[PDB]
Amino acid sequence: MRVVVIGAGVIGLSTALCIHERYHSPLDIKVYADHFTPLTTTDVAAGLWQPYLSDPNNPQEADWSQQTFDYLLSHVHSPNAENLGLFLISGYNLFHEAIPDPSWKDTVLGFRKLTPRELDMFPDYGYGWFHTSLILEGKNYLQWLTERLTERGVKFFQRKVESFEEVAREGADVIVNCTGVWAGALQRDPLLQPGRGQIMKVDAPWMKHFILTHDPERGIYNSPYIIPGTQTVTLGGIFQLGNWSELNNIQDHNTIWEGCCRLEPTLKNARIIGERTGFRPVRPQIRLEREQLRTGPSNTEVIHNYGHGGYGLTIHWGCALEAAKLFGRILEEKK
Amino acid sequence: MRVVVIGAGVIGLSTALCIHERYHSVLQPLDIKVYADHFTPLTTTDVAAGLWQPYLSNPQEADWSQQTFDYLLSHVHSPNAENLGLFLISGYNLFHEAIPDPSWKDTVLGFRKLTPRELDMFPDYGYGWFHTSLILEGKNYLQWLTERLTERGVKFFQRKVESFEEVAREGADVIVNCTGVWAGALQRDPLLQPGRGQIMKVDAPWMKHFILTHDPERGIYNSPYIIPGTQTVTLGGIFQLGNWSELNNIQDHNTIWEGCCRLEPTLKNARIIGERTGFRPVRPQIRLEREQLRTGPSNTEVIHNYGHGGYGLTIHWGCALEAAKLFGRILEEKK
Ligand SMILES: Cc1cc2nc3c(=O)[nH]c(=O)nc-3n(C[C@H](O)[C@H](O)[C@H](O)COP(=O)(O)OP(=O)(O)OC[C@H]3O[C@@H](n4cnc5c(N)ncnc54)[C@H](O)[C@@H]3O)c2cc1C
Ligand SMILES: Cc1cc2nc3c(=O)[nH]c(=O)nc-3n(C[C@H](O)[C@H](O)[C@H](O)COP(=O)(O)OP(=O)(O)OC[C@H]3O[C@@H](n4cnc5c(N)ncnc54)[C@H](O)[C@@H]3O)c2cc1C
Ligand code: NA
Repeated sequence: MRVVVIGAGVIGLSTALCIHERYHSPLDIKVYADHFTPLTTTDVAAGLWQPYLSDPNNPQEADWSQQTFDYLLSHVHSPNAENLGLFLISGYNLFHEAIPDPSWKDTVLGFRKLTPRELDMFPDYGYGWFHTSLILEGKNYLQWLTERLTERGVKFFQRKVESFEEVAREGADVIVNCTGVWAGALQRDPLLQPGRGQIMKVDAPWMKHFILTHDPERGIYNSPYIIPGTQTVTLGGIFQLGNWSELNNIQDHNTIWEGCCRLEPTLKNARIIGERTGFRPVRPQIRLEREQLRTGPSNTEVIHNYGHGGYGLTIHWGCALEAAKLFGRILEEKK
Repeated sequence: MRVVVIGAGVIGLSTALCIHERYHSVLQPLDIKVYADHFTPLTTTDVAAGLWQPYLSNPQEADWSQQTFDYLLSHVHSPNAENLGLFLISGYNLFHEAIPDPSWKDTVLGFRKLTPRELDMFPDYGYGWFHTSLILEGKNYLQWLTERLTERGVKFFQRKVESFEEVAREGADVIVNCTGVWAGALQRDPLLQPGRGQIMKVDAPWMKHFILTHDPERGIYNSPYIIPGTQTVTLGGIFQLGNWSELNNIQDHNTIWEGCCRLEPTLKNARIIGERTGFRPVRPQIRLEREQLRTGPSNTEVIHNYGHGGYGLTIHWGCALEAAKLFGRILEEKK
């Protein structure tokens, strides 16, 4: 059974790992990707576990997000959780209005509304939440997934796939399409578009909480947020639909710094370390489904797993579990 | 009006500040001087991680603690918060059995019980709390107070005071005794005793919460605790009555490290940065009262402000205000 996983981001590596630990013994797993850690969108993410506020169009995604939290919760107190870049963090979600509770309110730990004395610390906001969640930094998690894969016999190849057929010609029986925001290059998807994001990494070691603000009229993550990592603090708040510019933007740089300093004036004493741009694979819902390749002399099974938007880290494991369930359905039908 | 404050820890400097801001105008001149054998970072105040949390049990002590928190909380987003060494932090208080709520439950931010899913992360404990408090790092706060004092004309002097009388003979009208655990060298106090504590400073920046454990089998502050500072994380849990050893010892280092690693297994990847020993000024209650000096030819009143145990940072401001009131009493009896 010969399988090719395209994509070395959090989605491709976790799917390759998750499929391997369920369906090996003898599985031939190969990972094709043209960029690896540190040069993926997964490495640009702060890694805060938090799905979108509104309910997902696919209610299964709330299940996938809950399965990812429980899986990461089973790692947090293991002695090597820092090798995963995983740790607990509590923080604030700030609003100008009483947004309804999110679907993940019982998934995170200790979800509650903010008290007036807490809201008095943020004069520009009149409502919000407090809860405890997790951070999973891509740079560490992708490296962890890699050696978990390599020590299992999984081989990696740096190469740009031009088409599913080219891989099908080489004899792949299953193609796992985990190409993120670039899935349209292999199969047109007018529902897939980039959510361009720019972030800033600063040295602010006194920041122990995440702080996320929301103006839903401006769009999700078009409002300042502050997310402490393991080494530095991530400043952000830019979500640009349809923008493919990978270069850092000067107005976006000012927008991040302005907004975050207004939110947390202590950041005026912070040292800027770096600045990065990434593309969220935006889709009305995640494409997680099986598909027959209707092109070429062979019918090759494709498991799609892309379009995770701004919550790929948040949801990757449940999606990997679902893709593994589809792989098994293929393995049974092929007999 | 000559005043000599003995001690440059949090009690002496805050008392000297409170006395000046309250009686500077009505007394021209008000000559305040601070005598101290040692200054930050060589005071007991500098060994403390600086977490605000009073004892778990004199009912004025609850008020002085709450006054301190409200005064510190009003500075959280101020431009000087980094100069003060102040920042917010949430964390866990863990118990082996159910315990009633503390008196200060409404002073901190978002106090609540731990949920079953949270308590599952700490198998050694079946009950606990979660809330948001403050850390005031003495290494910064003592420098901040010193600067506020010097700009108000308060002069500092490095000297070991041998007796109250030596300072009285030099013309001091009021002596504020803020000598902490060493107050007994100036006047025998069989109620004051050293509470020796050894701590560990480690580089574990993924730790965003404090964790305090409570073990009646081991004693108060003799159970592991984890308190993240700005640059390092304090590992502690040592309370030894009557031990005057100022050196770190290996057995106490092991007790802390093993205890904290059992509580938080990720610490096995932390770099130990440093290790300090301090002596809590243990007393059944704070000595905060006036006394006429019955030694030497001079008419000098002593204001005692010592014996704050393991909560001096937590309570320092309320005590400083009360000491300023006692100073006002002395002024009223001089007329
Ligand atoms: C600024 C920003 C902040 C974010 N913060 C968070 C956060 O806090 N929490 C969260 O959960 N999510 C967050 N996200 C979202 C998260 O980054 C993504 O949802 C997630 O990384 C998507 O993973 P992926 O593997 O599908 O995409 P990618 O990580 O981009 O992986 C795509 C992979 O496919 C490969 N590939 C693509 N096309 C081809 C081809 N033709 N041939 C070969 N290889 C190919 C690429 O080389 C790459 O290895 C953030 C995103 C941005 C932009
Ligand atoms: C390990 C540890 C952890 C702690 N953690 C916390 C915590 O998280 N939160 C909290 O609120 N509290 C904490 N504490 C308690 C806190 O450190 C003390 O209660 C507080 O620092 C006492 O303040 P002080 O100014 O009286 O003593 P000090 O800070 O020791 O100041 C005494 C001063 O008097 C001077 N002095 C003494 N004798 C003389 C003399 N004869 N002549 C001249 N100068 C003299 C000294 O040189 C020094 O300047 C902790 C204590 C320890 C040991
Ligand atoms: Na438990």
